[PDB]
Order: sequence, then C-alpha cells, then structure tokens
Amino acid sequence: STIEEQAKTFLDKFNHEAEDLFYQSSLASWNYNTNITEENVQNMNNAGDKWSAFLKEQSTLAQMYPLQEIQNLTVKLQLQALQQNGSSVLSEDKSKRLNTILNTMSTIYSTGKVCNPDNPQECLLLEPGLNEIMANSLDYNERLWAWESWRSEVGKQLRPLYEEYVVLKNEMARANHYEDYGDYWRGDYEVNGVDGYDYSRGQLIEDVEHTFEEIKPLYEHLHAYVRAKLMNAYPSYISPIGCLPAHLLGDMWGRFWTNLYSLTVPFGQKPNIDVTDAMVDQAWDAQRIFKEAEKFFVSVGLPNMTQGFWENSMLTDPGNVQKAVCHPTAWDLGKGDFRILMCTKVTMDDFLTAHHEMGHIQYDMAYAAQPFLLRNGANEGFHEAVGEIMSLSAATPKHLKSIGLLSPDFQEDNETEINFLLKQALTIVGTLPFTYMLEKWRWMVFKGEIPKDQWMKKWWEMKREIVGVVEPVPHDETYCDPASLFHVSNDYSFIRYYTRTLYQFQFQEALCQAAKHEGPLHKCDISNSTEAGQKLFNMLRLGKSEPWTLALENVVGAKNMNVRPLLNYFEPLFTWLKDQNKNSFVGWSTDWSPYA
Amino acid sequence: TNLCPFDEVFNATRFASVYAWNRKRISNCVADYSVLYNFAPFFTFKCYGVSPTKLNDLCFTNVYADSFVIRGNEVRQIAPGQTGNIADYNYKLPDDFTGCVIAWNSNKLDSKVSGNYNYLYRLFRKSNLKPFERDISTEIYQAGNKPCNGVAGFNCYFPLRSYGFRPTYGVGHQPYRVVVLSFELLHAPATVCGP
Ligand SMILES: *[C@@H]1O[C@H](CO[C@@H]2O[C@@H](C)[C@@H](O)[C@@H](O)[C@@H]2O)[C@@H](O[C@@H]2O[C@H](CO)[C@@H](O[C@@H]3O[C@H](CO)[C@@H](O)[C@H](O)[C@@H]3O)[C@H](O)[C@H]2NC(C)=O)[C@H](O)[C@H]1NC(C)=O
Ligand SMILES: *[C@@H]1O[C@H](CO)[C@@H](O[C@@H]2O[C@H](CO)[C@@H](O[C@@H]3O[C@H](CO)[C@@H](O)[C@H](O)[C@@H]3O)[C@H](O)[C@H]2NC(C)=O)[C@H](O)[C@H]1NC(C)=O
Ligand SMILES: *[C@@H]1O[C@H](CO)[C@@H](O[C@@H]2O[C@H](CO)[C@@H](O)[C@H](O)[C@H]2NC(C)=O)[C@H](O)[C@H]1NC(C)=O
Ligand SMILES: *[C@@H]1O[C@H](CO)[C@@H](O)[C@H](O)[C@H]1NC(C)=O
Ligand SMILES: *[C@@H]1O[C@H](CO)[C@@H](O)[C@H](O)[C@H]1NC(C)=O
Ligand SMILES: *[C@@H]1O[C@H](CO)[C@@H](O)[C@H](O)[C@H]1NC(C)=O
Ligand SMILES: [Zn+2]
Repeated sequence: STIEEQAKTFLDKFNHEAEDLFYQSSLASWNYNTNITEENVQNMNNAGDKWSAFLKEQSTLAQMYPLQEIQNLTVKLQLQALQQNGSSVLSEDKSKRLNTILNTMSTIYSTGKVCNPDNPQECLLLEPGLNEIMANSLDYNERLWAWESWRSEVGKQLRPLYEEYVVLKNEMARANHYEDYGDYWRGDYEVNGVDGYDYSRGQLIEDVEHTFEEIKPLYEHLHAYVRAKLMNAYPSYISPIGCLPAHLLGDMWGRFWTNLYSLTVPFGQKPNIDVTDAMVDQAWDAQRIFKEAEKFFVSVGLPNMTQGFWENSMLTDPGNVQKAVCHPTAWDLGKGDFRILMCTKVTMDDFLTAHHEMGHIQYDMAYAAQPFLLRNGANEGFHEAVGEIMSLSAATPKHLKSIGLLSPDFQEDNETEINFLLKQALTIVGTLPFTYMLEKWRWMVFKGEIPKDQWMKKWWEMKREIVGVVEPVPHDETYCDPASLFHVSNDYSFIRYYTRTLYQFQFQEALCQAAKHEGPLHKCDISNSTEAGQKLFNMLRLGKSEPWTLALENVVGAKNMNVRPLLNYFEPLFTWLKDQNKNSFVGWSTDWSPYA
Repeated sequence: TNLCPFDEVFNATRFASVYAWNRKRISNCVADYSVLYNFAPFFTFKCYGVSPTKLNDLCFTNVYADSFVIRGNEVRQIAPGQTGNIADYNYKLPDDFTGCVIAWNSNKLDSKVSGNYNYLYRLFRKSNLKPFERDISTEIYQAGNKPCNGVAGFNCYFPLRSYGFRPTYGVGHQPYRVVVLSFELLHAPATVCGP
C-alpha cells in the first residue's frame, strides 16, 4: 500500500462524507435565505459549524499525506485543496485573533452608519442608504458627504484592524510557504506539473499588468469622454485634465461607472432597449423568465433544469410574512440539487440575471460528476465569466427579437449600439482599472512594498495614476479607503473581477466564433448553436479537474488570459470614443484634486 | 399452484441495504411476471439471456429475487460486467447473468427531510465481489499499514457509508429500490413455472 493509494482511499471517504455534510449546510443556508427565522438562523449555523469542523478535521487528516509522494495530479489537486484549507498553520491564538478581526471588519462594514451633519438623529447605512446616494444623487456635496462620511467614520474604524489583518494574513501565508497573502490569493491561478499549461502566481501580476496596458487606451478615452460629460454637468467641480472625483463615479467607490450613463449617454434621444414592458404585455412571470432562460441553454445543447430545480428553487419573492435574502444566487447544494434563489420581478434586468444565474447552474451541473473538491470553476474568474456571457447573448436585440420581447419593427442603428456599448463600458471597462489598482495596492501592501504610514498616500497615488480617480478630500493614514469596500474589509480577493472580465469576452468571442456569428461581437447571440454550447461544455464539465489554462483553451484555443476579445467587444465604442475625444484631453493629471 | 411471493419482495416496507442485499428464494409457485409494475416514477426492466416480453412462458429451477436500495446513478452498475462501488463491493452480477434487473425510484418512501440513513453501501473492500457475493462484515477497512484495532481513525475507515437520502436530492442521488430476479437453471424438475 503506497501513500497515493492511501490518499486516493482517503479522498473517497472525504468525498462521500463531505457531500452529505455540505448538503446539510447548503440546505440549512437555503432555508434561512428563503425563510428568515431565528430557527432557520440557528440550523444554518449548526450545519455550517458541523461543516467547518468536518473541514478542519479533514484538513488536518489530509495533511498526513505529503504531497511529494503523489504522482496522480488529480489526487494531488484535491489533496492540496484540502490541505491548503488547513487552518492549523497559525497558532490558535493568532487564528483566533484573525477571525475576530475578520468578524469585526465584516461587522463594521455591514453595520457602519453615518448620520446627517445638520440633524444627527437620522443615520444611514451603506446599503441602501449611502448606496442610494452614490447611485442616484447628482448633488456634488451630498455625494461628497456620503463618500467622505463612509470613509471617515467606517473606514477609519477599519484602519487599525486592517493593519493587524495584513500582519496575520501575511503570517498565515508565510507559514503556508507563500511569499505573502497577495501571493496566497494568486495561488488560485497557479498550475504545476502540467507541461504546457503551468502557470505561476507571479505570472498573474505580469499577465494582469500586460493586459491592463492594452486596456489603458480604451480606458483613457472612456475616462476622457466620461470626464467631458461630467464636466458639462459639473463645470466648477471637474478639471478638463484632472482625475475624476471619487464621489462622482456612480457608486461608493467608483467600482462601476454604470450610474454615470444618464450623464454620459452618447445619444440620449435614442431610447435604450428595455423589454420590461413587453414582458408585462405578454403576462410574463418568474416561471416564464426561467423557462425562457432554460430554453436558451437547451438551444446550445445544454441540459434542461433538473426536476428538483423547478420544485426546490425560489423564483419569486415569498412576500407576505415570509422574508428572504433576495440576492440572486445559484445554489449547488450537491447530490443533484441545483437551485436558484431569486426574487424575480417581470423586468429585463431580472430576465438577464436569470440567464446569468442559470449559467452558474449549467456550470454546476456540468462538473457535478467531478470529485467534490474539484466541483468549482477552473479558477475564481471562470464561474462569474460563464454567468456573464449568458446575459451578453440574452440581452442582444437578436435574442430579444427571436423570443417575442422586441417586435420586428424595431431596427438597431449604430447610435443605440454606441449607447449600449458605452453603458457596457461604464460597468465593464470602468471596473478594470478600479479592480487592478485595488488589487495591485493590496498585493503591494501584502508584499510590504507600501509602509503603513503611506497606505492612503499610495492608495490615492495609484487611484489618480492608474484609475484616473482623485479623492475629493485629503486622507491621512487614519483612513483605510480600500477597506471601505466590501471585498477588502470582508477578505475577498479582487483580481477575480479583472480576470473574469477578460475571460467572459474570451469565452463569448470563442462561442460566437463557434456560433458562426457574423458582425460585431457585442451583437452576438449564441442561441441555437449546439457547437457553441459543446465548446463551452467541454470546459464546464472540467470544473477544477484540469488546469484553468487548459479549461480556457478548451473554449478559446488559448492557454492564457487575453484582452483582445475585450477590446474586440468594445472596438465600435473605442473608435467612437477616439473620434468624440478629438477636441478633448485624453489622459489625466494626478496633481489636480477638487480640494485644490 | 400458489402465487410466487413477489409482493413480499417488491412491496417490502423497507428494502435491504445494498451491502446487505436481501435474497429471497422463489420456488414451487406460479410466477406472474406482469404484476411487476408499481406505477413508480423511474421504472427499469432489463433482462439478460431471457426475454422480458412474455417472461411467463418459461419454467425455472429456482428464482432468486435480490432486493436492495441504491441511488439513481448506481442503478447502471446493476448489470453484467459493470464497475463501480456497488458492483465491486455491494452487488456484482455475473458476466453470464441470466435474469432481470427491476429498479424504480423510491424517493417517496426511502427519502426523509432529515436524511434517511437506513440504507448503507460498502465504500471500501480489499477486493471486489464474486458474482452474487454478499459482504455484511463491518470490520474496519485497513487503508494504511498500521493496525485498525477495530475502531475508525487515520487510514482506518468504517467500510460502510450511508446514502442519507433526502427528497430534494437529484434523481441521480435519489433512492432506487432494485429487485434482481436471478433465474436458475439446473438438472432439477424446474419447479417455477407459470403463465
Ligand atoms: C476552506 O473551505 C471552506 C469551505 O468552502 C467550501 O468547501 C471547499 C472544499 C470548496 O468546495 C468550496 O468551493 C466550498 O465553498 C471555505 O469557506 C468558504 O469561503 C468562501 C470565500 O471565503 C465563501 O464564499 C462566500 O461565502 C458567503 C457566506 O455568506 C456566501 O454568501 C457567498 O455567496 C460566497 O459563497 C464560502 O461560503 C465558504 N464556505 C462556506 C461553507 O461557508 C474556506 O475559505 C476555505 N479556507 C481555506 C483557507 O481554503
Ligand atoms: C405492489 O403493490 C402495488 C400497489 O402499490 C401493486 O400495483 C399493481 O401493479 C400492477 C402492475 O402489473 C397493476 O396491474 C395493471 O393494472 C392496469 C390498470 O391499472 C392494467 O391495465 C394492467 O393490465 C395490469 O393489470 C395493478 O393495477 C396495481 N394495483 C393493484 C392493486 O394490484 C403491485 O402489483 C405490487 N407488486 C407485486 C409484485 O405484487
Ligand atoms: C488518477 O486517479 C484517477 C482515480 O483517482 C484515475 O481515474 C480512474 O481510473 C479508474 C481505473 O479504471 C476508473 O475506475 C475511474 O473511473 C477513473 N476515474 C476516477 C475519477 O476515479 C486516473 O486514471 C489516474 N491517473 C493517473 C495518471 O494515474
Ligand atoms: C419558516 O420556518 C418556520 C419555523 O421557524 C416554519 O413554521 C414555517 O413553516 C417556515 N415557512 C416555510 C414557508 O417553510
Ligand atoms: C428535458 O427533460 C426531459 C425529462 O422529462 C428529457 O426527456 C429531455 O431529454 C430533456 N431535454 C430536452 C431538450 O427535452
Ligand atoms: C452611424 O452611421 C452614420 C452613417 O451610416 C453616420 O453618419 C453616423 O455618424 C454614425 N454614428 C455613430 C455613432 O457611429
Ligand atoms: Zn453570478
């Protein structure tokens, strides 16, 4: 009996025990998220605690098999994933110190409230209060207040915690033989022992930086056009050459420029495509939306939703007394139980999200045959990319016309396409410098390349330099502005939204190429193309079993993340932006700030 | 002369665990083979060497009704020459298997919201199963080279795992009551006839 055989047999035990215990935790989490009771709270914690205690027990159990003695890479992948889950790398005190910090930072974020300066009785939470201001307010000072008050009251609380969070997270990573916690996060993309498909953690920074360089010309023209449009709406607030004020970007951080569409729409006369009325005209309900979404994936050769999906999913808001957590989530509970939790309204946005969330389900069902530890996206960006491309095709006028939501007497001119691409670029392109620079700052903070006394100095040096975004109020090192975002204060890697964005257009361009789609990439619908679904399925069924480089190649024929499909998707806008920025300054000056 | 007790085997309140599969010897009775349908959600009826179409035109020396519960995926393993946990460790059909495999979904009966842990299967064994072998031993499987001492631990696993059937499981994980009719042929008077 060798030791790989021991590990093989050990994983056999873990897979069967984990699937049962994970299912109990997932169903308990489901019952809470659809039936919010103090009981359903408790049962979720108990099942979650029993699942975590099992994982901690199995992580220690898995470590007794050293990795250098397993030749089977599939077994090593599952063994490594279970051992990398090993919490017993820090002392129980420092593990307890870190968990307390993570809970406190999570609590400060979710309960952090700011109150109106004139009347300190009325107080606002970030969601929905401050987010409502950041997404809808056109008033500079109110936006300046909510942006600054969130960072001054809640961000300053997180500064000492994040300082100690970095120390312990690095200590954890250094004990797992990673350079630092940023290197630990980049391990999600690491591939070893697979010749031709290997990928190092350091190579992620290079690939992100190399691909971001090709994003820069598109972003600068998008930044210049947005600045020109915002400058017209704020002549006294925005320099023609300066960075965009951080509070005037559509949300609390400028993570997405989606809510700038009203002020930056190229052709406000031409109406956007919104099939919401047509859905109500045809008496659509949530059942119809997901049936149409199910019909979309059937058209590409993917299986229909399981019988348990329709029975066990929550597709409408229970309303009445029964409250629910209405965040649209696709649930892989394991053991054939795939569900979607979604308080679906009869709207185009929820129609696309149903395609998006069912796209996750299709990913979940496809790798359901993989071992439990390998039932996930090829990397952290794959699952989100798979869901995104469904909403890409579902939102096209070709798809909306083919399903009777957009009448044939609608015709698409190049102005509505530029309108559509501008709205897409505000969300999709605008987030990439935000995502890269945020994760670059976190990478450098974990690496020790930014001292504590220059955290907010460098955070805003990079914001101006990389994102073209300037803080509206000077921030000393008592602030912690990254932690004012959920992912930073809730300990989530952020480069996944950069890689997913490049993956999704790599995916979409490849599937549209398989769909024999002629024309611009943004107009493409992969519907009725079994070749596109087959090419997608050859990756979806892989899960985590194969290297993400290979899973990427199984769709796009390329082993590495490529930005060209992203630029291909936005090229009609990019040429339009460069023409529209003819008599406008392209680029930005970091020295300019709205506080002079 | 008397009706073969197929209702006992098929309509048993609780089927046996597949590791401890129930065997019922059917002999000296009339075998009404068209009664084998319980209006079940996913019925399966495949025979080997014998013809399910007009199965009641043949006498047999003995009929061995083997009943057990597996999940939906593992029903494919109840077939000659199949491989998997159930075939290797729980119920192996011979390559020359003469008989029928009747399987149907029992999510209504064998699934519970809290999880039905009545039905087990053998996850580990030092070797596979000979055709129609039955291993009900609960001896701790030895995966490592150290002793097991009769208790579960590191590299020493209890060889039986439970299905934990729940009604919300997928069809591939839902419980499936399986009856294997093994038709025996000997030099004997062949006392299981019946139209
Ligand atoms: C050790 O493993 C746990 C458990 O993760 C689960 O099991 C693994 C073997 C894999 O199969 C995972 O795919 C699977 O989720 C890890 O805990 C998990 O952490 C992630 C991110 O930190 C959580 O994701 C989010 O969790 C929130 C919780 O409210 C959800 O609302 C989000 O939708 C999102 O899913 C995940 O929930 C969490 N798992 C559970 C059961 O809560 C843990 O990170 C890991 N540790 C190490 C060091 O690897
Ligand atoms: C186990 O119990 C079930 C009851 O839950 C018995 O169900 C019976 O199944 C047979 C199938 O062979 C049925 O006979 C058929 O009825 C249809 C009309 O329903 C008829 O058109 C066919 O020609 C055939 O006769 C039967 O109606 C059904 N119910 C009863 C009460 O018998 C099943 O027979 C039991 N299994 C065994 C092995 O005894
Ligand atoms: C790595 O191990 C896996 C199993 O852990 C091997 O794949 C299995 O091969 C057996 C042999 O017939 C099959 O019964 C299984 O169905 C296969 N898959 C699984 C998931 O168990 C695989 O061949 C091994 N690869 C190498 C290079 O050793
Ligand atoms: C919600 O949970 C309560 C118990 O806390 C239970 O009585 C009730 O039936 C549940 N509601 C639904 C719709 O399942
Ligand atoms: C949909 O589910 C049914 C199960 O009733 C199955 O027969 C069918 O093959 C599935 N797919 C399609 C495209 O009909
Ligand atoms: C659309 O095309 C017409 C010519 O067909 C051209 O005059 C117009 O400027 C174009 N608009 C955009 C936004 O490309
Ligand atoms: Zn998603």
